[PDB]
Amino acid sequence: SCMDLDVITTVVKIEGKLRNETLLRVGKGKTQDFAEATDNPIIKYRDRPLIPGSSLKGAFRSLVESYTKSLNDSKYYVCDLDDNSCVSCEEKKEGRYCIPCILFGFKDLASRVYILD
RNA sequence: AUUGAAAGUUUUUUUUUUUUUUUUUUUUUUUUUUUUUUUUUUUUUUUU
Repeated sequence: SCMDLDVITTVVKIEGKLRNETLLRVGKGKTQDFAEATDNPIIKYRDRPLIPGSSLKGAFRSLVESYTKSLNDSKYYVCDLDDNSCVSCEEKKEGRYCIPCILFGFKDLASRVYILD
């Protein structure tokens, strides 16, 4: 049973500073949406450039999916995002689990790892 | 001193989950640092 969000045993908070190595370009969801800058401007929170939490979550989920598929284990699988027939874990008689579904949630299950901006 | 009255429509329930504004796009193509100007003029290898 992977739906244990009702009972919270432990909570860990990771606080740090992210420093870009190369020329980091913000997602710029403001596609052809100028606010106070030239051409298409990167998104920012009150004139302060902001890395979207959704972007980091998507990149992390892609990395986790790649890792899980590289595991090549029957017990652990990844289901397509558009599929609505996927389930997080199966308690059929030892069971199957979805690591990205466990971490960042699915339609059937909410996330367990929250990522801030 | 209404036939005659005194009662809260109240408790209880998070509008929540799934989703990277993403891929592609070499600030390059052309243009001789050349061009007119004499390292020239003056001076006895020489006297008591």
